[PDB]
Amino acid sequence: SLKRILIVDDDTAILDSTKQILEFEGYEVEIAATAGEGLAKIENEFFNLALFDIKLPDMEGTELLEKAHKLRPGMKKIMVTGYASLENSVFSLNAGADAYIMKPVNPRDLLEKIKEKLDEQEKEG
Amino acid sequence: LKRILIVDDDTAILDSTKQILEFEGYEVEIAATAGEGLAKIENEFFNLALFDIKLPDMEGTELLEKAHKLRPGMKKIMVTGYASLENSVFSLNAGADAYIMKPVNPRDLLEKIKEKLDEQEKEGHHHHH
Ligand code: NA
Ligand code: NA
Ligand code: NA
Ligand code: NA
Repeated sequence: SLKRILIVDDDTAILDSTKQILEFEGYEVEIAATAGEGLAKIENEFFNLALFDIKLPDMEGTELLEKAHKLRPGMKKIMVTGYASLENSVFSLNAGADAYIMKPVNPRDLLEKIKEKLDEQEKEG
Repeated sequence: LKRILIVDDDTAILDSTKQILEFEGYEVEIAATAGEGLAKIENEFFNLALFDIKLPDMEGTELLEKAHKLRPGMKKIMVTGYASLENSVFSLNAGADAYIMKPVNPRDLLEKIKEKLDEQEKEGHHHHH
């Protein structure tokens, strides 16, 4: 029933605030503070959509994306980063990201982008 | 056969890339401006299009947006010598399927095209069943 979203960011403050916003909107949410943790969850649990930070402690969020997209091509993936670059944006595009947002992002904009991608997912089947 | 449109005002790039793609068995059409590109997209079927960004009549990112409205199912790969954070982020958000910085390695281009066309086939299967 409920749409399920994974948030991956080593900033636990961002995890907390983002989870609260998403849960209040009515989503079921899981959080992860490292790329390895995110990947383990993606392997074992279903998600409609994931939000990925890029500058993660244990590996670049772009590597996380690449693996996640191989595992779950149908899942939507939005990069959300305060470390945007030409290199990591081009990589994110090639690796399967569906959207790319630069921090700080406000709650309304984040929810609107998520809804848009979840709608597109439904129309795709 | 799979059909590809190449849009770039650099006619030497058009010609060389057409040659390479035809050798691989693709049917290819070419366009030297965004307008010509959009006119062809409106009037004939393509599986996939390659878009330059610095075109003379409009930016390749605008072309991408318009092309996506005309043919959302068509795959789109940006191929540019003028990559920037701004236009790569825009292309990602606007629905581009891949993005290649010149100078282009044909093996890389051919691999990305094949990957995107395989994905298109899987997508079509899903839409259908
Ligand atoms: Na980080
Ligand atoms: Na997808
Ligand atoms: Na994409
Ligand atoms: Na050009």
